Amino acid sequence: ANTRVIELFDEFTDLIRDFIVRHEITTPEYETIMQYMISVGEAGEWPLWLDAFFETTVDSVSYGKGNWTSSAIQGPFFKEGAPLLTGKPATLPMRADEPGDRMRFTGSVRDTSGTPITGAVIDVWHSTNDGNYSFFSPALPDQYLLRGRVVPAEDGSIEFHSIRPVPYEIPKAGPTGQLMNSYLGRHSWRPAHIHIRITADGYRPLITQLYFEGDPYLDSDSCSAVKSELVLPVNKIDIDGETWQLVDFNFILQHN
Amino acid sequence: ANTRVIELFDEFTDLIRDFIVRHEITTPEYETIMQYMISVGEAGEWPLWLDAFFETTVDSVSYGKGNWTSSAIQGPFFKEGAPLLTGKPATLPMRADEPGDRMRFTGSVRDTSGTPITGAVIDVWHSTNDGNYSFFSPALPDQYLLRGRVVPAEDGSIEFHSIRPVPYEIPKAGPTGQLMNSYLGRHSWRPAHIHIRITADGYRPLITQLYFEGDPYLDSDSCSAVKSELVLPVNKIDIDGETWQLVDFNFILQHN
Ligand SMILES: Oc1ccc(O)c(O)c1
Ligand SMILES: [Cl-]
Ligand SMILES: [Fe+3]
Repeated sequence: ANTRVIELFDEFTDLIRDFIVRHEITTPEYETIMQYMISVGEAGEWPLWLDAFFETTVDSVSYGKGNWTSSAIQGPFFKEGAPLLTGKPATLPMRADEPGDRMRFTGSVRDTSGTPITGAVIDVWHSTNDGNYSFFSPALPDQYLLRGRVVPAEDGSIEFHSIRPVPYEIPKAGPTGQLMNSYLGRHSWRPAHIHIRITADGYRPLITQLYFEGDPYLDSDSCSAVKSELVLPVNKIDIDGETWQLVDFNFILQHN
Repeated sequence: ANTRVIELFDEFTDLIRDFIVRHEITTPEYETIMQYMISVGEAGEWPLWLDAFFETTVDSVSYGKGNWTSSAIQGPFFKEGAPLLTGKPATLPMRADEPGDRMRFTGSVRDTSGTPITGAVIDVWHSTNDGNYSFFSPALPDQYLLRGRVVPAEDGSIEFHSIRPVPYEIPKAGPTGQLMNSYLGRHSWRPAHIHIRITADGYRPLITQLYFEGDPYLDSDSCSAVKSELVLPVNKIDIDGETWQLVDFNFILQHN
C-alpha cells in the first residue's frame, strides 16, 4: 500500500540512521547485528522474537484500555479448527494423567450493559505443565490437546476444566534465548498463563491471556505482556490427592 | 551480559515501541512486516537490504574525512581469498567473451606523506554487465570472477585491466527490490562502481568504491553511497583500433 508504507519507512529509516549515528555503531557492531538477525531467520524465530518484544504494543494500539475486557498478545501459538466441547463439565482434550494441579475456570460473557452474549464461541489453549504447546512440540502429538472451543450458557456463564498451566521458559538455546538469557543477561521465562480468543457474530473479536497471583514472573515477563487487570485471584482447593486450582473471570465485549 | 548491548537494545525497543504507537501500527500491518522480515531471510537478503538502507550511516561514523581517501560502504558482495593477479597487464578473472567495454585502471597507493605504500594489496570486485556478482548469484558459479588482488609496483603504481562496470539493479524480484521498486515506487539502481579494499602493514585498511562521471544514477543511488570525491573521469582513449575505457585513481592511506 504505497503511501502508508512510504510514510513509515522513511520515518523508520531516519529513526535507525539517527540511532546508528548517536551511538557511533561501528562496523563490527553492524556486522554482529546483521549476523544476529540472520541467526533468528535461520531458526524459526521471527514471530517468536517479534511477538516477544513488540506485540504487547501492537496490541495496546489495536484495542486499547477501557471497560471492555482488556485484550492481550495473541502469541505465536494459536491453532484454528479446535474442537467444539460439550461434555459433563466440558473438559479440554488432554492425555491421561496429564500432570500436576487440576484447574477450574468459571466466568461470564456479557456486553457493555451486562446482557449475556449467547452467540459467543470461545477458543482457548495453553501450554502443558511441562512448557510445551502441542502443534509446536516434538514431545507432543500434532493434535488438539489443551486446546478447545467452548460455548456459553444462555444464562451468560461458562466453564471448563484443564490442568494448571505454569511458567514457560522460551528456548534457552534460541537466538531469542541467547539475547534474553546471555547478552541481555536476564531470563527467558513467561508467567503461567492461558490464552483465550472469543468470536461472536455482531461483536468484535477479542484475544487475551490470564495469569496467576503469586506468579513469580509477573513483574518481569520476557514478553512484557502482563496487564494487572488480567491477573487471576487463585483459590487453592485440596480435593484430596489431586490439589485443584479454581479461577473465575468475567468477559465484557467490544460490541462493534 | 553486555552493557553496550544492554543500553542500545533497551533504547532500541522503547523507540520501536514509541514508533508503533504514534503511527498506529495495526496487527495486520505488524503481520505483513513479520511476513516481510521472514521472506527477507528466506531470500538470504539481510546483508543486501541492510547495507542498502544503513551502511552509508555506519560508514560515516567509523571513518573520517581528511587528506586521505574517503571510504565507502563495503556492500554485501565482498569475498575473502581473491587471487593475486600478476600479468603482462594484470587482468581480473573473467569468463570468455565476458560482455562489456574493456576498462583499464591505473593509479597508485601512497601515504599522507606522499611515499608509495609498496606493501599494500588491493582487493577489487565489481558486477558483471549483467548486474551479477560471483559467489552471490545462482546465475554465476562460486568462483573468483571479476575479483582479484592487485599489488603495486616497486614505485607504488597500480594497473589492472578488466570490463567496465555498468549500473546495477537490485533484483526487482527480491524482497528488497520489491520494497524499493513496487512498495516504495522508487527504483533499485546503483551506478557502475568498482569496490576497492586496501590493507597494508602500518596502515588503517580502506574500503571504498569508484564511480564514473556521467553515470546516470550518480545523483540517485539506491543505497545512496556516492561521494563527489570518488567519481572518476572516464577517458575513452582507443588502442589497436579498439575501444578502451581508461580510469585512474590515486589512493592515499592513513597510518596506524
Ligand atoms: O548495497 C549494495 C548493493 C549492491 C552493490 O553492488 C553494493 O556494492 C552494495
Ligand atoms: Cl585470505
Ligand atoms: Fe503462550
